[PDB]
Amino acid sequence: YMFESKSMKLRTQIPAEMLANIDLKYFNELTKKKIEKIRPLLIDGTASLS
Amino acid sequence: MDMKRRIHLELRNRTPAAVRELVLDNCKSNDGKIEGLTAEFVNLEFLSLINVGLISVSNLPKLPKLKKLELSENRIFGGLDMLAEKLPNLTHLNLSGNKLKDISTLEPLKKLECLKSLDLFNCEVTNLNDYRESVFKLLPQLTYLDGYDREDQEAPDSD
Amino acid sequence: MDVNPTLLFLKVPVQNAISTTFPYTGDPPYSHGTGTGYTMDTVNRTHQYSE
Amino acid sequence: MERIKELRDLMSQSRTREILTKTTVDHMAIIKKYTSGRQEKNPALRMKWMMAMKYPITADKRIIEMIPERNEQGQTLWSKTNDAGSDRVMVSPLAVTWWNRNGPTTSTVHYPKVYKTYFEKVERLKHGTFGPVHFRNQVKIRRRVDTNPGHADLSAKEAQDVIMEVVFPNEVGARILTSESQLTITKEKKEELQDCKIAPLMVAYMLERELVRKTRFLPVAGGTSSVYIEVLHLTQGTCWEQMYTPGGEVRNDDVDQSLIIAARNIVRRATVSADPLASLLEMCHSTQIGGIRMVDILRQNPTEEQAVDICKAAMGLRISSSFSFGGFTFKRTSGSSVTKEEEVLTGNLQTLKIRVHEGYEEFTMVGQRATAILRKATRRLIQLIVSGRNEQSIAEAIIVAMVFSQEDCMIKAVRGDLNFVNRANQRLNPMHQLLRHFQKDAKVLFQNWGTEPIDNVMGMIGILPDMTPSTEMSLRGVRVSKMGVDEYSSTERVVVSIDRFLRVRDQRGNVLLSPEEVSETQGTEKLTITYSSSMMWEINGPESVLVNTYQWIIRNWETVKIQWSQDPTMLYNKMEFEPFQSLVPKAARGQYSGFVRTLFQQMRDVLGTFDTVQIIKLLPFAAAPPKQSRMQFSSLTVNVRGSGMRILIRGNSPVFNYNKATKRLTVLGKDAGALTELRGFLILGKEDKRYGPALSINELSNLAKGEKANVLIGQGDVVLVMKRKRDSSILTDSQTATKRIRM
Amino acid sequence: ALSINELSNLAKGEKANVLIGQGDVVLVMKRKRDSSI
Repeated sequence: YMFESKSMKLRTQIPAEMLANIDLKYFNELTKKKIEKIRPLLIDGTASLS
Repeated sequence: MDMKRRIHLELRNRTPAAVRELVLDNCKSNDGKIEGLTAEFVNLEFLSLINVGLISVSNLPKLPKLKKLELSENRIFGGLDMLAEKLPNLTHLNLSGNKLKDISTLEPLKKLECLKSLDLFNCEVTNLNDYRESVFKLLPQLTYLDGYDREDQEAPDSD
Repeated sequence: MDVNPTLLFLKVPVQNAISTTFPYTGDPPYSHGTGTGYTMDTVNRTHQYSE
Repeated sequence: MERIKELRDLMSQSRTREILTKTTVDHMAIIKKYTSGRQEKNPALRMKWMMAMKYPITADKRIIEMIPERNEQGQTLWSKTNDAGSDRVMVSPLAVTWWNRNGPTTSTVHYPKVYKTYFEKVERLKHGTFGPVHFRNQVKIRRRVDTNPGHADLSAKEAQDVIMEVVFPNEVGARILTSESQLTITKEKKEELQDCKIAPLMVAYMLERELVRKTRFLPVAGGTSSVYIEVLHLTQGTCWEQMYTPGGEVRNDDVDQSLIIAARNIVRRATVSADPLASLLEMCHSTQIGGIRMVDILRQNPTEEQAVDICKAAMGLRISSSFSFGGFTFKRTSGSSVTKEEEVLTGNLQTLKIRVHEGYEEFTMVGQRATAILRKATRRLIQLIVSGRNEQSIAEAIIVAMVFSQEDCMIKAVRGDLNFVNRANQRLNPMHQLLRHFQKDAKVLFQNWGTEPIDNVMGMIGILPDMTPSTEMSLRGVRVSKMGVDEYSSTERVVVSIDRFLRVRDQRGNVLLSPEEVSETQGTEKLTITYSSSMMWEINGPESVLVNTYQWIIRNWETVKIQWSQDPTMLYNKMEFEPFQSLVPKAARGQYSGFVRTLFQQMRDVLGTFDTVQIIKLLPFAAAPPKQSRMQFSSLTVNVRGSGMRILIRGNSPVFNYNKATKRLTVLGKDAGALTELRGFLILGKEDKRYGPALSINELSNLAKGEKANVLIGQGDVVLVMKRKRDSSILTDSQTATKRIRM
Repeated sequence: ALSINELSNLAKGEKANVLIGQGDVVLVMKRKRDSSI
């Protein structure tokens, strides 16, 4: 993901591997729900898709 | 200075029978109509009602010899049927910047016998497709629409 | 006149002028669906349909 | 009625009568400064003490009738104590809030335009754009920059004449009424501030705050504009830069470049003349840049360019001691020098004569994109420290210093023939020829200069001959400096003697600005330059010729009209139309002229056809040996830069269009002037009872073209006055009486 | 010379030069008499 602070003019990037621990406040509601639902399936940065 | 004043200001102590070109632009309209001119104007052949807040030309005078009328920058939205009877010899009309929004609005001009130019710039009717062709078919006598005749050849000077 | 190309279908059957409805002949200059969001969403959907 | 009683009682006692009778109105401001009291040391403590007690603030004895002594809770808003000695009653600060809450309302439409110089700041910040903060080590040079955007480029003295004419119309002085400089701003402000009740003194202060420029010598680190320096506290810091952009409006610095172009042309055509001084002075007092007389502009602007410098010097004005070379102005801080023209041989064994500057001197080499300090002895570049933006500017400064290093190494390192000519094809200064010879490439010269080690003192990156950084090896005497090099805060204005060949020497004998280092470019000015001599018109090209011809015809419209209606033959052969006839095609000057002449005759025969615009448009074609032909022209050709432009007999065209709904005429885009399709008075003596009681400067509006009336001019004295006949200016007529005797 | 678009503004009997072709200029004179089929 790419986070943009429009009051500080900052553009940072969050790699997918950090989705297993990053606090779920930056994201919007739909992305927050997606991350919450997928977190149990995260192993070694991937996501089981049996 | 509304029309009635400037008319006299432009009368210049010269009788209405001896005016051949009157210029009255930016002055005013009573509410939305021309007021101040009278039928005694008989020698007039160039009247310029530019920028005068004008909602219609209902009460226009009767000018047999008028040939160059221009109502640009006003807000006429129709009622052009009057110009036909009241200006039989008009041959240069300039309806640019007005609020015309349909070819039907230009139907009354079809019955002017001697018409040679019709400037129609910045009018919502000019955004149509086949605009110029439709106008040239509704007003067959026309020979210059917006400045160009039929093949986008500029009208020759000295008109 | 106000040109309305869709009105052409009033005369010619749609399947005859069906090519009219295909916007691009080429890969558009934009990326439609990709990235982490559209992959996590696909994973969640796949698991939801088999929950 | 009360003031006259006050004056009477003041004069009653025979001790203030001396002060009130022997002190001329001139000696009033020096009497106004005999104040009493001790002012107040430590005012903050006094304020903190005053606000503790009640009734701190004094107000005039009017609150009594418009502010109740007690609010709706029983708190004494104001008292009756008459602070010290005065009618001002003491008042508690509760009265201020009572007025602000239960007070007489009003309409404030004159505030956003009287205080334009603040609401401009508000509306400029409200639209500003912000960028990311960059924490790079900031370098802050110490530039002297303008700190008053929209200053209207007036001085500190003509602004007073504007104020006295907008806020105090009945106290205007002789120097204004008996003049012909109305200005444009004084007609806009007079209209805007037509009913303001704010505070005449405050209106004056705000106007003089808005209509003046100031400079501060601030630590700037970019921008340098007039608007970027008010927000300096927000844009730059000791370790941060907050990228920012004011979002208001800018000034167009076009008058200055137009002045530069006019000065260049005038100096060329005056030095190519027999008596340069007369040509220069007459042109300055006669030529006008965009309507304004060039003398006013020269006495108004601070522009510092060579040609303008010579123009000012020839007019006896102080000019900066700094001399400009290669685009950088070199302020001497110490030392002495002598030109001492000597002989040398170039790299190609070519003889050359250059002013060997003998003497050790130190200069600050301030420039647009670089700064430096250069100390050198005779043929000895002792030290040169440089700073700026990017290595291109550093290289430019280094090469400029190297050229003006007096070292013969550059002379012997030349590659080619040092025979350089300018746009005018003239013999330029050999040192200047070297300057342009090396301005492109100096690699071989860098190799000849060599490189020496540096000890890394305090942090000072060295520059290699390849214009690259190096912490150990650097060119000879060239030490690129980090942390910036500060400019200077003074110019040291002085009066410099001018030789007869446009070489501005000085009382010490060192040339500052030679006339040959002025033809940098000959572009097209944005404004219009008008000359009063028919010869000058054919200088800037066909555009200037046409504009000047039409503007001259406009200038003298009444004379042209009377002569055209009475003695057309004399008018049709004047000199001013000979330059214009240079443009008209040779094979059609006659056929055109006749057509105009005949047509002009048609206007004299039948009345009512006298069209001012048509006559002014077609008149210049009349001057010719007219022929006869039945051809009825529709448009008359003109040759402009090899292109055939056309002037329409009946209508408008790019070469000539007189805009209706206004009196302004335009020629090829260039503004011509105003065509009509207080001031100007003359003093005659003191009070003369034969003309009745005195008037006020307002009532003088009701006078004929020659009627005499006595008015109360300025602050006091009454002088008999009369309107003027004939222009009565200080143009060539004054010069003729003075230059004729100079034979 | 006058571009071929500008010569339409010449009056009867007027004569002027026009760029009538590839890097070429010629002198043209407007006919007073106007002929048409």
